Amino acid sequence: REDFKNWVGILATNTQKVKNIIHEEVEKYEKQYRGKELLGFVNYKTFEIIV
Amino acid sequence: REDFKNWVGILATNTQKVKNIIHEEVEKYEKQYRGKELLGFVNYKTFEIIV
Amino acid sequence: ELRRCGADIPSQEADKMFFLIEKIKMFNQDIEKLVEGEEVVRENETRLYNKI
Amino acid sequence: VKHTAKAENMIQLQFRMEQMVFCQDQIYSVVLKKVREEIFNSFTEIGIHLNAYFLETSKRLANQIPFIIQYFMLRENGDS
Amino acid sequence: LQKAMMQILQEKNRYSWLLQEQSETATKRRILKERIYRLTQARHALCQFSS
Amino acid sequence: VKHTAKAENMIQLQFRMEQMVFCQDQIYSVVLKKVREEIFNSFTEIGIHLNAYFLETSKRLANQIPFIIQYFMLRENGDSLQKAMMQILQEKNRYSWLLQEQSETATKRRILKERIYRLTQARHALCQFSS
Amino acid sequence: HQYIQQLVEPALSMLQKAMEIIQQAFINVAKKHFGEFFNLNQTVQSTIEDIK
Repeated sequence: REDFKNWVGILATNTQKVKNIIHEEVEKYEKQYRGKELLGFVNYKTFEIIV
Repeated sequence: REDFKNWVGILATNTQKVKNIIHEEVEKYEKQYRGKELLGFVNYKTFEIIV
Repeated sequence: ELRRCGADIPSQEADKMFFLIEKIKMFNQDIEKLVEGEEVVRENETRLYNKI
Repeated sequence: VKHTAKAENMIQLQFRMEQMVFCQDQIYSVVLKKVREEIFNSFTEIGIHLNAYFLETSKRLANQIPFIIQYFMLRENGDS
Repeated sequence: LQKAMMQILQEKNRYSWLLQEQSETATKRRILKERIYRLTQARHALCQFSS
Repeated sequence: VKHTAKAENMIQLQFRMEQMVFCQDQIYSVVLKKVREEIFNSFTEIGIHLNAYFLETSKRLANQIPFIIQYFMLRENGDSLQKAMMQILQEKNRYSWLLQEQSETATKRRILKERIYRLTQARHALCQFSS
Repeated sequence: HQYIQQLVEPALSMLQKAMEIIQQAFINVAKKHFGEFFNLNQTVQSTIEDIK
């Protein structure tokens, strides 16, 4: 149970380190994949690649 | 000039009338264009057909 | 009428073999499309990912 | 009749631009604004976006039809 | 199922049996070919004719 | 070139419109806006009245100018181009000439078909052995 | 233990429907593509039942 709690801490923690990967993703997004893929809004296939 | 005060009263009337058409009949397009527009999210082609 | 009709289309066996796998790739492109959801829908019907 | 053709033709061209949708950085202000009148003070989300983009359309259509009607029927006509 | 589709092609005599000839629709594809070939040469004579 | 020319003359016509100095019903909103920047929040009587007119002209020009280039140079250009393709195919004579190709790539094509047909044969043999 | 035992039957029934939804669609594509070739249509649909 002490490592299942440690696993819980892992999951939550990795929400603050993936801010780095989504801010370089959005940069591609904005001068490419958002206007490439029909003027988003939030595009599902863009949202799939970061998840 | 007198018949371009009248024109700006028409712009609102059809805005009001298309607004009622939208909630009644958006449903047909939504359930039929669903996976084409990537399991929406806000659906771009369905919006484009209203315009 | 020409778009609706198929066959043979080649009659010699080496170029028949490429023709079958080229048609198989047409087939498989529509299953990959359909799985994601993105087919050429007939009028007044409803998507397969919507029904699941 | 030379000038009746010229406005008739131009008005119809004006429409086929209309159906192409764009609004660059101008759209910002309306779509900020609807959050204060609606939510603060989905089919629903689809609706409000159409009502927002109808507002700025409504801005250019209140001008652009008059300008075309006036130009060919009055300004260039009295010269012709 | 896409994987399965390539497994059909593992016997090498099978191409001919698989793609058997209709023959009626397959026959008439050659008359549709002939007719559009004639409709196109005919069209090219009207095109020269209208100077 | 043709659409580039139509668009040159359409850009004069849109600005030639702006000079005719029209005034919509919806002038109240900016005159009110102006009053707020003046008081609650001469040169100022015309030049702030003028800056006010300038805001509504910033919106119209902000739309019509990109709309002219999308309409002509993206959309009509393209549809024009796809339509004009059909006239080439009228000339019976040119079909032999259109489809001329380099001798090396004509040569490679046959070889590449032969070599495929050969290795799918040997594949099938290997698979037949361990049945 | 009772709460989770009650869910067993309607989850199983929902799996039965959802299979009937998927196979009929894959069969739509088998029908569009290969309606001109009779041996291939009988080969592919038997493949779809096998895999399903």
